Amino acid sequence: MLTDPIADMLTRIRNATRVYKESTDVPASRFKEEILRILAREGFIKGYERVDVDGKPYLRVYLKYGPRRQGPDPRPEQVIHHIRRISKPGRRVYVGVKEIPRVRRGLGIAILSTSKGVLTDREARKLGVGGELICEVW
Amino acid sequence: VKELLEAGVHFGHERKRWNPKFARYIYAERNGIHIIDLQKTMEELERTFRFIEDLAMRGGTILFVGTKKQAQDIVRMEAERAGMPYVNQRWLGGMLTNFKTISQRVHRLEELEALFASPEIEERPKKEQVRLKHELERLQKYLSGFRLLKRLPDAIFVVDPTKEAIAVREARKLFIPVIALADTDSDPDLVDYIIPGNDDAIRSIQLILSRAVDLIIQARGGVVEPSPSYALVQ
RNA sequence: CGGUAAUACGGAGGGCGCGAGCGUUACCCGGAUUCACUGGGCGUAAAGGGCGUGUAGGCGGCCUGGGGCGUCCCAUGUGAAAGACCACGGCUCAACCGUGGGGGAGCGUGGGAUACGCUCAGGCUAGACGGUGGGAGAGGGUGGUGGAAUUCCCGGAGUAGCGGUGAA
RNA sequence: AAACCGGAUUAGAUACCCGGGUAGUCCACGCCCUAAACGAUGCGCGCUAGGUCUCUGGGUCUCCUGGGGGCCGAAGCUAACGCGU
Ligand SMILES: [Mg+2]
Ligand SMILES: [Mg+2]
Repeated sequence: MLTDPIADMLTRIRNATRVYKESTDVPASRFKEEILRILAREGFIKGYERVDVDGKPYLRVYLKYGPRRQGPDPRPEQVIHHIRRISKPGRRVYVGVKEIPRVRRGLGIAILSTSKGVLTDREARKLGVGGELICEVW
Repeated sequence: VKELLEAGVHFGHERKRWNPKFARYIYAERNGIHIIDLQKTMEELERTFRFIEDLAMRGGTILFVGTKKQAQDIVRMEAERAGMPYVNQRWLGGMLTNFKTISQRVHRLEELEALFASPEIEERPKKEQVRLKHELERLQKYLSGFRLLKRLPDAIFVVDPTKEAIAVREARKLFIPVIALADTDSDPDLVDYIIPGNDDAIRSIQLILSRAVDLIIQARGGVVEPSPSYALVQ
């Protein structure tokens, strides 16, 4: 049935970038969108937009890389080095504000969902609230 | 003179032996074949020649490789027709990468230059006139274009990179820019300035590889003719 | 390690380590991501159940609304002393002790949030199921039937061996 | 054709070879519940280059497009061997 849609997205994304695709559809959900917004803003993706395919709502995700590279193996560095689900249907994961993780001494993000909406970790910390720890990303 | 000169007899080549990385540079599967989007050929030419130019007029040495069957000769033309080095018969394990050692073959080839014209003009234990004048035989055959080249080139120019891979590998290992004419055979990703062309038709190799040599001499002034090359072209 | 050249046994010179101690044994945690929550694995190393069916259970697509159980936030009560940690003090120091300060999960109460999970109510058709039409198949069960061969039995014709082995 | 009865073989031969032979192999009904019961790889779903051979559908029938069976092997994975829509 597809059991964790948000896992899915992270994975679709993880997969498309390692073969350096320009873009990936992922079937669209409001929540998925909210996570994408962060990705976009935090400068991990170029951007994203709604689209249809076979006339059902998707989300094209435009991915983003580094420059062509030095010697044998000219593959660009990845912008999204690591994108990992934390909370999962098997095991939900929640943090109080005092215990939100700091991803790769701040060079990374942790999307995290609160009752004040979906936020990066600094975002959440600032508005002094915690919630479901969605994924890390660096 | 470019543009429709390319469509002349030189656009698309191979079919269903492709590399799908090359899918960007393709126009269609018209009549079973891959015919190769030329607008993008031209596109890549400007950027590529632009590199040649700058490299050339900055006084650089390009290294030309085409050990291929019917590119063989139209190389050592345009290569010599521009005083640039060439590899013609066979690429050797580590010309670039094992450069120092492979050089002592050239170091020692012209030892035998200077034993032809020599005090041993007709002398030395007579069965050593094959033993040594057949050493110079092989030395001759291979290091004829390689002999000029006395430091690594600032580039290499390649006719079929999937054919010539053992070179290209050495290049990229050594950060040496890879210039090449490549068709649907090949893996763009490791060709630094690509001439999306036709590795094969002798005309195609000619049109392209000569113009590039025009640009080279022409970026030191003194352009010449329609090139001492039309082989037995047929 | 030791079988006639032993830095490995025993002694001796010398040396290393610790010192009113030094070693030994026992037991606990460590290293041991070697039960792996943090943090492991299962083709050939140990490890996929012989295969299904489906009970409990675990898990659950897209949209909207209610509720606010999970979850998150503010206040507040509780968390005795000792101990621990930080300070400054008293025994000449320290051990030991005094004084003061700062942590603190968990739970109770009051207020708040609603993204995700839960739940109630509605909605969709991308999952699942169904309909109509077409297909391929040594899938299973029952009855029936066909020819080739072996064995025996009956008749013919026919004579001294056949069979079997590496040789018998 | 286990067992078993003989014949060879052999240093011996409770075997390999040869001649016999009962259970059993076959059927019906009821048991047993095991295996190198193997892809030694649990089941479902999503994602990630291609080439070529093949079985079986459909289309506008060079081909395109489903569902099986194979091999080679992008990216990647693996201690390696390998695995690889
Ligand atoms: Mg283990
Ligand atoms: Mg095993």
